[PDB]
Amino acid sequence: ANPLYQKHIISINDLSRDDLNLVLATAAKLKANPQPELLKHKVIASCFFEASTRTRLSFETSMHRLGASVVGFSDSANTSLGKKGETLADTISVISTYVDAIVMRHPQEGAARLATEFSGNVPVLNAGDGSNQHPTQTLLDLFTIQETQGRLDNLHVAMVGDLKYGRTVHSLTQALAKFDGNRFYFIAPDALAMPQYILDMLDEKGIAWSLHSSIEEVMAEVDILYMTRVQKERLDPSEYANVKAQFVLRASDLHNAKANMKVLHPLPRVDEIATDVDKTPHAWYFQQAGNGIFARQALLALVLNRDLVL
Amino acid sequence: ANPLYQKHIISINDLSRDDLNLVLATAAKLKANPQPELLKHKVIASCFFEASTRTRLSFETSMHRLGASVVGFSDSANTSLGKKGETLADTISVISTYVDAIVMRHPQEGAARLATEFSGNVPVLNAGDGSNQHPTQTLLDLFTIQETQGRLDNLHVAMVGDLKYGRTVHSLTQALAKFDGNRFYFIAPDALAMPQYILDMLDEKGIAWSLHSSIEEVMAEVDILYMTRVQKERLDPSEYANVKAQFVLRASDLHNAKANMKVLHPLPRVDEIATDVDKTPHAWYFQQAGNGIFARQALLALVLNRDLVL
Amino acid sequence: MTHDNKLQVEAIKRGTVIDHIPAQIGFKLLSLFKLTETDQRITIGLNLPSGEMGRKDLIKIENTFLSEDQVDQLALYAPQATVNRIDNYEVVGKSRPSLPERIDNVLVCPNSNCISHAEPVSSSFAVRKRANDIALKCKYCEKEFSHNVVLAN
Amino acid sequence: MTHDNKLQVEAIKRGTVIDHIPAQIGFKLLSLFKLTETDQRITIGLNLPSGEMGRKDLIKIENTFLSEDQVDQLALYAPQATVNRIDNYEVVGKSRPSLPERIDNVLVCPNSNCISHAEPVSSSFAVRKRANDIALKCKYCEKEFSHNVVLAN
Ligand SMILES: N[C@@H](CN(O)N=O)C(=O)O
Ligand SMILES: N[C@@H](CN(O)N=O)C(=O)O
Ligand SMILES: [Zn+2]
Ligand SMILES: [Zn+2]
Repeated sequence: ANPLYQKHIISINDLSRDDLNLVLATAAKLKANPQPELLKHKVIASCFFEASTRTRLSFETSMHRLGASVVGFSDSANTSLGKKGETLADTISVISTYVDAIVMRHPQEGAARLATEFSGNVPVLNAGDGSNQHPTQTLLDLFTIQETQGRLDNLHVAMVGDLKYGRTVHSLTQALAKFDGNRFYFIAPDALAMPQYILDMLDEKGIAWSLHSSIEEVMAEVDILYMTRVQKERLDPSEYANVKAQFVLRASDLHNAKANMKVLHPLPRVDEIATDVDKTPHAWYFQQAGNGIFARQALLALVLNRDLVL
Repeated sequence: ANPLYQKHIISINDLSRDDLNLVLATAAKLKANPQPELLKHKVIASCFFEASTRTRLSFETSMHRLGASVVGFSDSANTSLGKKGETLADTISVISTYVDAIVMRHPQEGAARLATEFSGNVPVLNAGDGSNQHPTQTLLDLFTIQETQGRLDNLHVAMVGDLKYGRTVHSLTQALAKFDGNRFYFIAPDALAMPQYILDMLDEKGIAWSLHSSIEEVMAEVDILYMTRVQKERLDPSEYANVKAQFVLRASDLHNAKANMKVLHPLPRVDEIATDVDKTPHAWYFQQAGNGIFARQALLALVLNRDLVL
Repeated sequence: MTHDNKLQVEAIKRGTVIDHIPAQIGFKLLSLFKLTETDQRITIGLNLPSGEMGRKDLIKIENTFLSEDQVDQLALYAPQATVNRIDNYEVVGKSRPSLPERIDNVLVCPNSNCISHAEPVSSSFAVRKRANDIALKCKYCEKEFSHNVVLAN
Repeated sequence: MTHDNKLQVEAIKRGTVIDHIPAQIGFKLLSLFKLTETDQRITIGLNLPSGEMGRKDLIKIENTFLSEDQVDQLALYAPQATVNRIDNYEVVGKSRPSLPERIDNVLVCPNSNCISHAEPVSSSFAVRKRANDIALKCKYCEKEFSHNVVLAN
């Protein structure tokens, strides 16, 4: 069957360029020609140990669009899981006897990988494990960039905001570094700069990257403007204000932007992108969000259905 | 000067017969002639790590009646409590530098004894530590029996209720066993009977004891009827009710009682003593509670004031 | 050509020597009593036979002798263990671990609600003998358990 | 029978022996690798004379061999330690602990939020040698630290 058949989808790093291409290819296909009965008699577990509505609704919607059945929860004190000392291991050993696939979201970093060792034959798709991995988020980002730019190589990518803790941009930076000729522009306050280990990686692959203090500094060159969330709880309230400065995007900043540029954002944007931007042709965060359905549908189709789509 | 001056009051078992007599004698003296300025310039800490309003107010009132000042907290989840970080040791090492005495209530067994190793010449009085000790409760009990019966020897003591988990009765039994010729009557559902280790102790000292299923089996010879609280959670609802029988007390049951008998109860009597008992001359649980001020004033007086009172 | 004397530069030094320790206990004592943390040498022999169809562990530490009470601390793990202050057999008359009436720092209270667990205090238990058991009473929570419980932590 | 002596201090036979273990690292290996869970005999010596100027530990465990992906596991603790197979020197290559690609079951992830802590799984870290340092990447949380971090905590 297809290369991802019955494979656990835990980390983006475990995904080869080939894999990414196949997932993105499938995504485009299902988008063009939906297959509502593909996974008809399948039952999928949507296990959100840590709540995350949007990601959960996107994931489950994908399951339904393929015809699969869904059961699950949101352990945010809504269930009766692991009260005293009941392990994640035992939970998986149980649930893995009920369903055909487990989609899980957990607060601890290696949850999905652990699940993998107790789910015998049942595939586990990581919907997010603490500060570590979030495979499908990266896939939907790459898909959006590819669809709006027509390729994933030789692009000018700007990433703004909290580049230090936003593991969303770490995963996306590494994903794009598996393609050639990309140039990166990193805009972030000194206290939240891209980590050195990421720059080390870019250097060793000879990829070009530069630091900048403002978006306007490179607005003219950028193909993709990736806006990130800057959590208040991070810095000091006064610290934030002093830096939020322009790591905030406003319609006015797009005066000299490329006709093809798209502004992306992991989503909760309240404090980073002004609504006046929503009207411009560059705003693509809602479309980006909409693409989560195809990337996640493609992933489920690939691991649960032997042959390729069509 | 006095034997208990500057000593820690942690377990009723560390108290010798003479200590009990001294505390009780002091309590009676302060009851007959108050000394409102005895602890005038003292500052005492009322640390209720575990909330216990009744015994807390009783303890604090005792402090004020001797003229001392009070600082403290019923950190019943309403203090900048060590976010499960700061050790009890550190808390005590700090507090012991502010006050002259520490009265503490804690959920864990051994708390007060541990405080003892970190306080600095600052005496610690145990207001209760989990299911272990409650020294002052036994003292007020003993004091109340002595006042009403004129002695603590050659008495007929009945203990009704939860004898398995009611640690106040375990302590009171062991304290009365330090006196001669006492006779015990244990009335409790078989699932909550007196622990064998207690019966072993009594046999070791040749103290006479026996088991009974109802209070009306011994009402005739009892000098003291100690009623215990029975928390339904200790059993299942259907079980509780089933045994509930007569292990509850009501006026009609005291028809053949001895003129001198007093009915005692640690409190929370909601489910054991019917209110039609309150009017009889035998009801003495509210007087019993009122004696807590004297027994606890006495301890504070002894540990913080070198010379005896009256 | 005959080398007379019997010796091979092996068993010679003024240190202490604990022997006839039940198998799978030697390592327990080393760990439990932190004896390998000294700077002076130690000779350890594990699973080295002695006589009957029995097991046997051995520990040899030098330039140091264990106090009277220290020896007893073996009573619970090395019952009837034999010791020998060895400058050259300085063992007193008959030194075999006796049951101490108090055991600290090694046992762990089985009571989960004992204050002793999350605190900077050394564990401490009172010892008393019964039939088919040994009772240990926690210094802190004052609860009593049989050594079979305290040892199977 | 062909074995020939009664040596409780220093002997030989069909068994593996680890050589030149730094002081205070010998007992560590005994614990970390449960080398005393054997039924086979074991003879250890600690804080003994070294290369004419220091101190070292010595571990001799009879009737048992070590492998390549095992001796290596000593790399992070006993680097310059030699391992002479001793069925009677049937050793081949200059057996010295090299850095393994993976180190399992012994290390503890410094990351407190790592799923490995409250679960029935074995620790597992990828190894990468650094200038003046060694990077260990947790199989689970995928966080990377220096052995200096992983060995302290
Ligand atoms: N996934 C987010 C919540 N969110 O926005 N869901 O759509 C979180 O858990 O932080
Ligand atoms: N009985 C309560 C204290 N309290 O307020 N009693 O009246 C306790 O043990 O926590
Ligand atoms: Zn305890
Ligand atoms: Zn980890």
